[PDB]
Amino acid sequence: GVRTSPTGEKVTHTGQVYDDEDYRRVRFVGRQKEVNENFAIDLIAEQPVSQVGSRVISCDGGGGALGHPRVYINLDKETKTGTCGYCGLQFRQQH
Amino acid sequence: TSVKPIFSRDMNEAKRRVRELYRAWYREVPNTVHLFQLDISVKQGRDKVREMFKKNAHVTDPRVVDLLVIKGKMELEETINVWKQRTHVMRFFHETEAPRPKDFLSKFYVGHDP
Amino acid sequence: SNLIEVFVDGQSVMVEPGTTVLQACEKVGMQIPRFCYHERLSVAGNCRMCLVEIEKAPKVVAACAMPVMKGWNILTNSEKTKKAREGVMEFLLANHPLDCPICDQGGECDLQDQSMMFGSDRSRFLEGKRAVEDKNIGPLVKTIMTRCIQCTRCIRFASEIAGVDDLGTTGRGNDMQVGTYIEKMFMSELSGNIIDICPVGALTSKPYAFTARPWETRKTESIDVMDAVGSNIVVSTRTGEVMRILPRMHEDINEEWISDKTRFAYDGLKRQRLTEPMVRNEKGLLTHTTWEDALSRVAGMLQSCQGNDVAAIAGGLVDAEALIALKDLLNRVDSDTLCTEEVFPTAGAGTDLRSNYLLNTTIAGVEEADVVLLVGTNPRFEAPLFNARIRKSWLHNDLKVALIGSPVDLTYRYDHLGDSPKILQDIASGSHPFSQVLQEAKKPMVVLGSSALQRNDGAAILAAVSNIAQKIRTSSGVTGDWKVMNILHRIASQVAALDLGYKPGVEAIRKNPPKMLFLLGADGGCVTRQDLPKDCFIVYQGHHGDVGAPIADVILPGAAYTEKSATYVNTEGRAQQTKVAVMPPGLAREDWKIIRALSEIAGMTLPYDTLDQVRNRLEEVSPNLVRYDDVEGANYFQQASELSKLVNQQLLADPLVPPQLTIKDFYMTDSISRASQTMAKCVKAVTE
Amino acid sequence: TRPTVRPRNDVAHKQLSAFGEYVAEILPKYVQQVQVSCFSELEICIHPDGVIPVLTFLRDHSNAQFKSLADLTAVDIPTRQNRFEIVYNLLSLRFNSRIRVKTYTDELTPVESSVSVYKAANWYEREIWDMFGVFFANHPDLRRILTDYGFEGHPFRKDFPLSGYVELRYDDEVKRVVAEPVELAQEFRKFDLNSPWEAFPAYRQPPE
Amino acid sequence: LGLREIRIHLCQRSPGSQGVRDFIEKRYVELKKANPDLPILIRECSDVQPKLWARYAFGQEKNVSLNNFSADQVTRALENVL
Amino acid sequence: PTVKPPTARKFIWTNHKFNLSGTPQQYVPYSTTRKKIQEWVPPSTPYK
Amino acid sequence: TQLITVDEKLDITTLTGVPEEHIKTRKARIFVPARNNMQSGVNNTKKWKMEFDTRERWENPLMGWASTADPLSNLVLTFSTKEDAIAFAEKNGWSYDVEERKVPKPKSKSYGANFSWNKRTRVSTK
Ligand code: SF4
Ligand code: SF4
Ligand code: FES
Ligand SMILES: [Zn+2]
Repeated sequence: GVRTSPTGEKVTHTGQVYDDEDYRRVRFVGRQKEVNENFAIDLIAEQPVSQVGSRVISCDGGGGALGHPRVYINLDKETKTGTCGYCGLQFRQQH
Repeated sequence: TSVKPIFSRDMNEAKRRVRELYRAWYREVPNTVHLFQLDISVKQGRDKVREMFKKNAHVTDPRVVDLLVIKGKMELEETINVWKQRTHVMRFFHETEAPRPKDFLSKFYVGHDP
Repeated sequence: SNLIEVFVDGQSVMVEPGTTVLQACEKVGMQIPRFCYHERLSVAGNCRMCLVEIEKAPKVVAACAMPVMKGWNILTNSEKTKKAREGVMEFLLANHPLDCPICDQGGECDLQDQSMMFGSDRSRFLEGKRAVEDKNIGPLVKTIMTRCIQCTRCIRFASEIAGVDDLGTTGRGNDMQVGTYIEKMFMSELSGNIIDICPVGALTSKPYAFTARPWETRKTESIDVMDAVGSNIVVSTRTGEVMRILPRMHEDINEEWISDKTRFAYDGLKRQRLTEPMVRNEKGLLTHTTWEDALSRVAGMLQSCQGNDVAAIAGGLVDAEALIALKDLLNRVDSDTLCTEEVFPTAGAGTDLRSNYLLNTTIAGVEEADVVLLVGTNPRFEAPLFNARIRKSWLHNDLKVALIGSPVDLTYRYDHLGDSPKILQDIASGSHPFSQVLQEAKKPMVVLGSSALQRNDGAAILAAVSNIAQKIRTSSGVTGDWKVMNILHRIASQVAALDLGYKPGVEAIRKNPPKMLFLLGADGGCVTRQDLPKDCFIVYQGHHGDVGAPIADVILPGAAYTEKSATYVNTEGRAQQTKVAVMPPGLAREDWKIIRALSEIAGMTLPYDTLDQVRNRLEEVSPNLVRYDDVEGANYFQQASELSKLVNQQLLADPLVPPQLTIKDFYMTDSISRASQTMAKCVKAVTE
Repeated sequence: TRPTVRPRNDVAHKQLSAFGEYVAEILPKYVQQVQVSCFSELEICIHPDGVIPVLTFLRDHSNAQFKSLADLTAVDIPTRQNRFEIVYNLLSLRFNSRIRVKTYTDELTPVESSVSVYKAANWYEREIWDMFGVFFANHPDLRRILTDYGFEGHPFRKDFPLSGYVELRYDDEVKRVVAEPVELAQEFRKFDLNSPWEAFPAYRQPPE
Repeated sequence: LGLREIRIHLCQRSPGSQGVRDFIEKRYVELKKANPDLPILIRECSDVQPKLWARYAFGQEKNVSLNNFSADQVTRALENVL
Repeated sequence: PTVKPPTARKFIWTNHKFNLSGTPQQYVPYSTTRKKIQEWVPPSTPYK
Repeated sequence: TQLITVDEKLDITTLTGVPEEHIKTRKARIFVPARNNMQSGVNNTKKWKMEFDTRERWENPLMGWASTADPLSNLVLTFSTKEDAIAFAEKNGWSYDVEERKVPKPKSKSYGANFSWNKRTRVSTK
């Protein structure tokens, strides 16, 4: 789930890759530029957006006191999804 | 506005103590270059000694001159013993340039120091 | 003699009658904690934090809006005062979400500080915690209304300073949404100021939003640029670099406010900058080199060139130091055709004679004024804090503000008198129902905009307005001494250039074509290469060049305003100095340092080495440019108006208009605002 | 109040108050302040002349033994004409009480070398001479303790910054360790943590 | 060559400054009427010695005083400069 | 861990590459940040 | 013992040990720290902070950091009065700039005039 630079190496999840007129590419010579090849942007889209049958709902993140604190988010956007800033995952409503 | 002086009343005893300290440092150097096995002739060492004396040559408060006498006498004790090793006596010199000049033009090509 | 004793904790102190309890406690040093009080707005009482147990009464009363009766005794550290504060603080923290990690005011909250220093240590209210869905107010201000404590401070600020009236309370009970009902993009001036009004993390900056947290930065003195008034600005800096700016307070000018362009300008200040000194090349191209090649080429051409063939257009945001260095250099070669950016006319001796090229009154001094006429300008879009000052006077006491020159969007019912210089000579004659208001009112002020002076009607309108000034000054007995007349400006570096006694405008180049010229920030359509001989040799010295950099012959990467200890003058003659915050990226030396190195490399010298010697020469040339944060108005209006009678010009019949009229022209036509993307975002948001 | 708060003992408060009032009324020549804290440890604030008579009086006299001497630190305070503070600390073997003898001093005028009456102050005087610059008059041996020899600058001052002015490194050109002016590897962010809103109302000093 | 700049530096309470005030209320309009090319300029800040400077001839800033002078003496000295 | 081996997480490596110092395959540090100040590009289009 | 003492200036820059460039080049600034406007509290006022001008802070190219050759860059000295501030800055040697203190000017605000009758002061919302 990574891209690859036109220089011929792996870019990160941040577009921080080098130009042709640098030297930190040549201090990358011989030893492998490590990159976590499992990103975080695309793992959101593989999650099912839950459709909770209430109005204003809660979020903890899989476990009491193991995760992020209680955030109660609103679902009044009739076509947009309410997004937890901690979880990063979406919700809907179905009366 | 009453201040207890350290050693001297007026600048006379201050001048006397500082020229006494300079006499001691003059007769103290070749013992150091014979003992610590330095790498510098006697002339250059005596010239930087008189340079360091001439650097602070414009201070007229007798308390400050007495306190610099105490500083120089402490360093003279700790160099006439074998405590301060080769590193500190070479550290008094500046051969590890730092050739940073005092022009305007060369200070302009290596900037941010007006 | 009109003083009432209050016993703050037994300590007696005298208080002017009618003022609040809270100002008495701030007089003795106490801070009763407050959330809906502010020292610039009207005093609502909606936050309940300001409570205090006044003795001999069973009921705790407020102190935000309490009038002072005779001989109080105020207990700020009693038992039920602390119990009331702990109770109210426990009430506030119920329907407020857990966002203190991700909230953009971790170091600069108010609930956090007052909850530590006055609140409880345990909570309650196991269920509940309602949530309000956010809005989309604008691309400048990020908005999460869940953290809104409904304190009614953005509303009072909008309705009493912005004058826009696009914010409101909606609903009852817990359900009181503070916001805008019609999904309208709230766009006005001073909307950047609302993110410091909001005491909780509910109205934050959109482009800044998640880039720092206010304990890591360090705060640094600086001066506002691109506005003629100069609010005092504090840069929160980080990483040998920036983070953001904030307004800090001068009492007289620009009290606790700032302009949106200043508050959101720094993205363009670090976007397309210049790090290389650049010389043209044999294909016709522009490459870069070291300083020796560039300064050697400029020094060789300068030693070859003398006569009246050397010009220096210095506009944009230049320094007192760079202009002093350039004037000394250009005297030292032979002679000059210095020019500035905006063409100021000189027919009644306007370069000298301190009156006719600064703001003769004080910006704070306009509150005691009574009748203000306003000849062509647009104060909402030209130094908006001046317009906020005029609205402050219009809201506190009575005024009479009339406008001659444009039907525009001013917020406070100007009296439109028409747009032609025939109206101006007609009020010079005095055939109005408004000349009577002028010459038989008490304290008159005439504000001339500098943007209506670039046209060919310059010296005539200036002389006629000065004749109005002489008329109402020598008549009606006012005061003495106090001033009807003043002009304003748009760019502070032009004010410093006029203070140093320069030739204003490119009229000297149009009368005399040069062969070598120094462009110190040529912003707009001053000169081209078609209007100039073909061996041009421009030396453009600046930062993020987008005009002049296409017209480049030698580029010298000058520093920016946050990057040097400059010396600027506002539009009223007060000299304010910038301070060192961020060292410039790349090679990028300071401007007067580059000029003195140029005079070193060329076969000459300059008799100074340090910036303190530069400021010594600055006090030599002009005396009030080192007396920091000081004002002294001019005099000799009789001599000015009698010298305004030599060149007898005409007054054209065309209607005038300021180009600074709407949102797109407030945001485009300056360098730092042009170089950004936040300005482009809000431009396309307002046009679309 | 009754849990979670350390109580105070007003018996010892009254006793130390009466004792400090006694000492202050029987040595009028050098006493300015005898202040008692909430936690009942005495502080006696003294002009820098009677150091030797006050210490000889407080070693003996059999109404207060105080044979035990502890630390001496002269904590550096700007916005005072006489800056530094010599803090003697005295402990009685018979009585279980602690008195902090704070005499003030300036940058240059010496206090009178308490090593003659308390033998435990020898390295204390030598160390505070190295770290501050408080000279001691008619002291046997004044050298540098807890610094390098060639170093100078009296580093526990407030004018001396956190990072020093020197930075050692070995090099092979001159085959030894040399000092260069300091080059950090990270900025040492000194954060802004002084929050407003007056957490202690009982310590509001009277303003101007 | 000729002149380029003439500068006047003043204050509020001095007999020479009062004499230059007398000169500048009486005899400036005919002077500026006479020489339309010389920007002779006036400066008052808060307090400074009332100095009269002339910047001309390729970087010559010649200096004279106007302290404790009478207005006729100011006019005579300025014509000696000009 | 024959009693409860796994976890219900789909990111754990199938290799468990051990301490790899003194190899051609180890770690080097660098700046995980994009462009700082974005230097200016001269125009390729000429004049004169 | 009440000796000869003269009443003069001080020259402690010879004894503080810091070299000449950091003595005479950098210029101090004595200022009252302004109120951080996103909060509203003047407890952080009432002191005179002495700081120095900032200097170069480049990028250490191995980690993306901010190194500097500036020992004096990270000082602040909290003072009680401007007089002892200037006395200290002239005692210890280096050149300096002193600003003055700015206070909130006392206004006269009143809810009853915020609900006026024939004036233009009117809250229009409450
Ligand atoms: S405004 Fe922000 S920092 Fe303050 S209590 Fe609310 S969430 Fe926390
Ligand atoms: S948005 Fe902010 S300023 Fe407006 S009422 Fe809510 S908390 Fe107050
Ligand atoms: S200040 Fe908010 S209630 Fe008085
Ligand atoms: Zn969540």
